Amino acid sequence: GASSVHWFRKGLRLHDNPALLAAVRGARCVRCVYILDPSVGINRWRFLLQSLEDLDTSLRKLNSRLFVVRGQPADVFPRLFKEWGVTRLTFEYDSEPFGKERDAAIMKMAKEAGVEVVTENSHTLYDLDRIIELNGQKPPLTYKRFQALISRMELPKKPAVAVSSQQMESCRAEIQENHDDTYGVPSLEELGFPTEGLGPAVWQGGETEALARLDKHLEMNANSLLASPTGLSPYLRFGCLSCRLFYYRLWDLYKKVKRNSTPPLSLFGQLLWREFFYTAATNNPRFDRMEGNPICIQIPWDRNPEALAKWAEGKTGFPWIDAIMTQLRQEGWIHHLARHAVACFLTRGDLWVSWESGVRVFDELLLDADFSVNAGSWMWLSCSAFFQQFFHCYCPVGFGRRTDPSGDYIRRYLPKLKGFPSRYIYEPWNAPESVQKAAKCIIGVDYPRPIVNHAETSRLNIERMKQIY
Ligand SMILES: COc1ccc(-n2nc3c(c2NC(=O)C2(c4ccc(Cl)cc4)CCCC2)CS(=O)(=O)C3)cc1
Repeated sequence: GASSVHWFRKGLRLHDNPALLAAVRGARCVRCVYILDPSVGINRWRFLLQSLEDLDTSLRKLNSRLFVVRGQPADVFPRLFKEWGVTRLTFEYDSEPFGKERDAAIMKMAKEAGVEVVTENSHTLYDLDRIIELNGQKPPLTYKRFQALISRMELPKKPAVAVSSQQMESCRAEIQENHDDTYGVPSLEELGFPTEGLGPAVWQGGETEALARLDKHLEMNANSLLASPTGLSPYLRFGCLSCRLFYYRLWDLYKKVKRNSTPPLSLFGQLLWREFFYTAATNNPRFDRMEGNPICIQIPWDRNPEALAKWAEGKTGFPWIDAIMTQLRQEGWIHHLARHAVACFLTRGDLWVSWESGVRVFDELLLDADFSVNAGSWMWLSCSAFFQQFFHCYCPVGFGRRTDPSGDYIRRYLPKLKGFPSRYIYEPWNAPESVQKAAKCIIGVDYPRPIVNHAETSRLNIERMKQIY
């Protein structure tokens, strides 16, 4: 039979893995491979490492192991083809422009080597290219048009069966005694990160964590802004959780809870915004840039290195903004409303810095942000693309006050401000000296003064946006 390699990139799971099913079918031998390539934050890397460890543990239960190989796929796969005598290579499709070109090169090489290639598109709900075909060979640039297209398309494919124990026993690969020395999942130190006092990850990686969270998930305040134990978005981004499994379990719950067996599209709204951005990005190599991006409004943003760095580090002097950016840096996830506040502050609201710089910082820190979804949300938020009708105004003080009147969210991530009363914690520069000394926090010494006058900068910025449009 076949000597198969399943290539993990996304789709870091055994459930709903049709590409892995294709590798297993009629195989004498199967080897699951992740290729580690020797800017990116520690939370992203730790999440990846934990997901790979989970896969290795899962494969141990099926009399197998994960093969983590270091190098570039273009160099690695020829050596592996010859060394393992591979006859079949399978992986989950990657719609993103860079991944498409990489994968096309691997497939052409595997054809020239005589190796069979199978790909499955189980990272998304739909065939993105089919959506583009039905829209006249262009991606839809509004969510309303995107929703009209998929409403007439056939439902997403149901989640595939996870591979059997008997299937994996039929093609167990020989594991050498030094497998961990050659193919082991590296540690954070081995990736170049010294671990100085790091506590348990707020977002533990892996398919097992993903499936446990899904079960609890199907069972606005300060608590709403905290990381939730039923949160699923990092697991969808890495593929620890199948989006089609989520889609249909969500549907099953709707039918059990409500009478109708016809749920509104908004119940899938998060999956559909995901899907919409993937559709728009797949044929646009410049999706995450302004210049040369055919869907992006050209806007003369300011270059402001100091303000950009202060925003990125949570040193703006607006506690709402700084607390969000602190949560993002420390944990790797922030609420969508917090993303609004922080993106609008950087771009059209206050700093007039390009959404491209926001994409870069979020790419480094945000666990659920990939090329398509990150850049898409930033162009959408900053009114650079997707036919944005009105400019949503978020005050870096009032929106925080409205979302968490208690101020405890600030107190959690900015402990230096813990002593400020709720009436001042979003604008501590307005606290009298006596209040600042009682809180043991002198504005301008212990915590910075606000770096902009929001009233004045927001007025100038909203007029520039009107003139541009
Ligand atoms: C600006 O930086 C970012 C803000 C959000 C994300 N992001 N990440 C995920 C998802 C989103 N985006 C959204 O859902 C929307 C959105 C856009 C902009 C903002 Cl500010 C807030 C929400 C798109 C339009 C309305 C909802 C959905 S997901 O599973 O597909 C995971 C990424 C980067």
